[PDB]
Amino acid sequence: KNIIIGAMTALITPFKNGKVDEQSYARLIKRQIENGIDAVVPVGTTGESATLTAEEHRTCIEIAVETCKGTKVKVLAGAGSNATHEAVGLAKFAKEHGADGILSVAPYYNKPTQQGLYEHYKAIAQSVDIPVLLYNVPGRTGCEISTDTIIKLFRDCENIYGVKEASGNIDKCVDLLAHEPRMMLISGEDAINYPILSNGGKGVISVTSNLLPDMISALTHFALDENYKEAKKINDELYNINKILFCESNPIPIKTAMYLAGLIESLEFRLPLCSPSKENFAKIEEVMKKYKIKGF
Amino acid sequence: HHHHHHGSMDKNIIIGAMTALITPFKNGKVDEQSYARLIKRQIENGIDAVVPVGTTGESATLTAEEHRTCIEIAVETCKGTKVKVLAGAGSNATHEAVGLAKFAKEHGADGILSVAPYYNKPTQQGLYEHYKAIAQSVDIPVLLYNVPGRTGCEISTDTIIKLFRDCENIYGVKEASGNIDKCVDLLAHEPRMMLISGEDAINYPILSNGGKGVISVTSNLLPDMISALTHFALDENYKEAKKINDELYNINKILFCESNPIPIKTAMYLAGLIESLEFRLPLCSPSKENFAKIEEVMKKYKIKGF
Amino acid sequence: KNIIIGAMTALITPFKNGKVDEQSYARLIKRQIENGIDAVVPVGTTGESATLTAEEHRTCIEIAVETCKGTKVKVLAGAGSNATHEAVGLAKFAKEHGADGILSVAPYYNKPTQQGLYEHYKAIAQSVDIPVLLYNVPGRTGCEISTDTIIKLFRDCENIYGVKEASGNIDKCVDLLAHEPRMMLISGEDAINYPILSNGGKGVISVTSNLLPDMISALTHFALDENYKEAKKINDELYNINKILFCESNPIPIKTAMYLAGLIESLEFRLPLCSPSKENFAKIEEVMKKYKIKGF
Amino acid sequence: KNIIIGAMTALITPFKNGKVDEQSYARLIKRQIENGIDAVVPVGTTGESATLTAEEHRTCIEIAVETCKGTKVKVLAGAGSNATHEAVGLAKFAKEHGADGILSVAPYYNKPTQQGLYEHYKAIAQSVDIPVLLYNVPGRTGCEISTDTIIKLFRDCENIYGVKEASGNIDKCVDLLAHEPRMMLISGEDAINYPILSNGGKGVISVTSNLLPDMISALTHFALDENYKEAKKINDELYNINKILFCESNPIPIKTAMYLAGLIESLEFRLPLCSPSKENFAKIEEVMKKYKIKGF
Ligand SMILES: NCCCC[C@@](N)(CC[C@](N)(CCCCN)C(=O)O)C(=O)O
Ligand SMILES: NCCCC[C@@](N)(CC[C@](N)(CCCCN)C(=O)O)C(=O)O
Repeated sequence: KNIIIGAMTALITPFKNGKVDEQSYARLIKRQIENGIDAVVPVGTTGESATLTAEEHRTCIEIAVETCKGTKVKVLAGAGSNATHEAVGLAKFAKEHGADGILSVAPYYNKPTQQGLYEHYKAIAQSVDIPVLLYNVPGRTGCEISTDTIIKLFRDCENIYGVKEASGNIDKCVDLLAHEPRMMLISGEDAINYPILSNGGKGVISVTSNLLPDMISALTHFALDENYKEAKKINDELYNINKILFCESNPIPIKTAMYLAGLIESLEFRLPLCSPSKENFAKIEEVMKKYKIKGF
Repeated sequence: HHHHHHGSMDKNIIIGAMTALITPFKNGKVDEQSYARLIKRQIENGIDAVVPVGTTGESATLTAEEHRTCIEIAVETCKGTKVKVLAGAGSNATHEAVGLAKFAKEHGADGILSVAPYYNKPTQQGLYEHYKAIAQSVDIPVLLYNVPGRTGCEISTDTIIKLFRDCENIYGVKEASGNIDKCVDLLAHEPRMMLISGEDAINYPILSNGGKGVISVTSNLLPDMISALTHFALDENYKEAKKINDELYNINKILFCESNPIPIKTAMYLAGLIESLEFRLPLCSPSKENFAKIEEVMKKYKIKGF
Repeated sequence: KNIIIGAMTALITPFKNGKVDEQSYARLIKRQIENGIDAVVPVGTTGESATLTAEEHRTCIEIAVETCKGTKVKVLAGAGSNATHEAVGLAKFAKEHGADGILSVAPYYNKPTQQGLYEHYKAIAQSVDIPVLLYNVPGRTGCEISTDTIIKLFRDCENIYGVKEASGNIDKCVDLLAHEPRMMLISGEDAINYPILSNGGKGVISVTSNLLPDMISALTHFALDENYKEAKKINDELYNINKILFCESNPIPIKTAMYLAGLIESLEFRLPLCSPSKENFAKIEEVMKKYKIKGF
Repeated sequence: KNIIIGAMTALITPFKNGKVDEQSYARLIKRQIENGIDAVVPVGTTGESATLTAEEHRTCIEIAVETCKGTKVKVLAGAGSNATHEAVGLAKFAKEHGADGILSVAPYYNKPTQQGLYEHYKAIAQSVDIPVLLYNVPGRTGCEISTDTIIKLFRDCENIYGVKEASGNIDKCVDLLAHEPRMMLISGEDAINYPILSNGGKGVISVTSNLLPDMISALTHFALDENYKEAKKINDELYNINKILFCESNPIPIKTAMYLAGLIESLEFRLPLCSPSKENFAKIEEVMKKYKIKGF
């Protein structure tokens, strides 16, 4: 199985007067590349996929692809949808425009069954010839892709090689790798990056890496090298920032942090997302002071 | 300028018995003739409003144009009747929700249902700005829709009440949260709003506490019974409304043995009201067992034809 | 079926120098009797059953029975336990010492199965010849008596006549009365007293009635006569106090309120229960100022 | 800080004609000692603490202490209660009768506040001079000991040296050891034994070790010696039995499994606990066949 593993960053999408700041986007990706990241995930949840247009979604995948040219860094394009026909079209674009693989979030809102989830992902996997990573985040979607369903998709579909789990369920992470140790389990929750990696997980899709790419990449590579003592040391140091980056719904805190660090020019979201409370803004600023934030 | 005293300034409302319309498919396309036929069946069985392209209508898997087409069919079919059209117009992107509201307004809908943004989990402040933008975009009634099990977020009582008091067009909320405490909270602190049952099994408890209508899944199959229940309750004939609610519990529950609208479309097919049991992925046919369970609960109810 | 229904009070247990204030106990009960209450529940959750000795538990039931003699007010003695042998002994005491019935909470902590709950409650019901009201409160016990189990127990055991629900699950309350309308559904959550009664519930077991017995009494009796407009008005008026009385775990707020009203002489709990926060202490007092509190 | 760590067993309590089978109790403990176990926990949740009398509770601690005398295996006696006066009395007994330390579950059912939990545990720790391990299991108690409270108790009370966590919250376990790395985090959920140990947890209080003490022992010692690959190997191998041992509420499956393995004479519980369903009985049997069960 072709895989995409290692330290990965769920890229924020910087806005400038209600438009994608395409130049800042490429600059932010180069900063990720130059700080040891193994792959970038354009237009995921952290990238405000929901409020980007179809064309903007496609533009950011192209910017990510162009910027990682000449490096080893892969582009795991965000291509999920709660409509299978739409998710299939997004997978096909990502394949045809140079993405190395796709991240495909479990359908949100319409609550498909396990059978429907199976057919949803089978259709996506059959549409392309590049790796496909499932993404389970029941707190956001309202559904869950069961261990059995994930394992069936991994065994039945060539392209499906693992899952990004954001479910606060280390039991499930044992369950998955105990019954299908060949799959690539990817942490989708920064605070528990090390426990997932120490159980045989092979990478992270990180929010924190947007702000501290060197530390997340170092954490991941230590674990992948079975230096669990050094990996845990960074996970412990990062807990305070890992937690505060979710004091409000992601990506509200991480964008606040990127703005406070001078890495984006404006603290701009698209509704229904918004600036955090003044109190949480202040709390984010204070936590940041304990970490060394790389510039450009 | 903006002000905080809209609670008692005349609000156009859409209340009573309402149906979350299923969207029939035929060879992967919207069966538009069946759609209108189903709406006429609702009109002829005492329903007060229809909700095109909501959750039960598989809004998520319809194209933007199909979404718009079904609103137009709903509007056209309800012309000349007493039945209003509460068009599904929500989105988790505010830009998109605003455009959907504007379409519904410009194409004859009487109001819009606007579900809380799903998946991206806005804050209470974000939800406030989201609905303020929508309400300021059109001049037709806006019913908020809270269903946290599907969206991942909840519109708090405080936020709902703030929206009712701050925005002229926001007149109430459709609650699907299994939270009768919240329904007390809402109407005890802002009794002027229209609380709408979004959970068929608890239609009567919500109505008996001052709720003013239902947006029903069961009404797809049994429109006469849901409309009778609602009108009894609105007339304070709580004995007769509760009697129907209790009788409807078995079908009300089985219609969610799998994720709505999978069972209701199954039931509509078994009753001969739609010609094919067709969904759009990721939605699909139910299991055998649940198919049999739905068929078997249906045997207890008298299903009106066309 | 012999039943105990109507407006009922989960009595607080006042302490005085670490011992049960037996005179204040009787005085509080008389206050309930004189303000329209139909039954009292001695030594339930609100009475801090967990920290009373067997002798204090038994002493408090005797005080309730003695105080309601010659009145229309019944004693629904708290007699549950997570050990069936203990619950049987507790039921037998209440019967042999004049209680009109028993409330028996579902076993807490040890999480019996539905079969276990059935055998647990059958043993209790067969041990006595007085009514047995089940008590479902999953947030506290960690278990739930399913609708099927409650209905089976109601149909299989003569003396089991209903259930006190504290589960915030109005769907379940429809479920219960739609499929077994003969049972007595009792509200165990003050804020939703009216919704449960308006659906055919026949009483409440109230925390708020400790402080405002006349108001919970009028609410219940209005509703039982299908004067739903008057009952809903009191339920709506009571929401603020009904909610603040759970700003910390009951009975911490209600005992605080009883102390603030001068109805008990000490704000004394037994550990692990404790005084509320000073902030919540002030919040309870402010909510109370909006309500008409009867004296002795 | 005096500590009790390593591989520990929450001992089942076998019954014989409605009484504690005291001879089987000692033999089962002797089996644990002979398979590398570091300590035994008499009369915990798995030992049906809720339905034993005070004298049976006291008898089993004495049997545990006597049987581990002359060996290096310690006795961490179950001594919790939801009444602080009771929890102090049980702690005092355990010290006074030779236990090496006490496990004290968070008060169940009465839902103390964090302030109440602090005062509850402070009272327990001050009553004895032996180590005190907190036990957090919110699914059973209805309350949670917050990370702040655990750390505060650890820092303020000499005897409180850690916590046994049964909360399916690996985030909280990172939180605990990142902010207070000196405490002893003990796994209370067998399926996630390895992830908790690999993050710096120092032991387990196991249900599975009742049946497979050699495997749970090896798992813990592999991890404590930083052979994470071998510890993960047994954890993955043990998942099926770890999961099936909770298909019904613990200790219903483990006692069933011990009976099916011929390690106890009867499949006897105390109500409200009961035999499993025939289906789950069959499921436990089936899963067991894949594992090598040590005899006597
Ligand atoms: N990420 C780029 C496109 C965003 C589209 C959408 N906001 C909603 C997707 C949709 N299926 C659109 C249906 C249009 C009719 N309401 C949905 O709203 O569920 C999403 O995928 O979250
Ligand atoms: N209700 C009046 C007496 C209170 C008894 C007890 N505190 C403890 C009940 C008990 N079964 C006692 C077991 C003794 C061994 N720990 C329990 O704690 O589970 C409770 O039921 O909450």
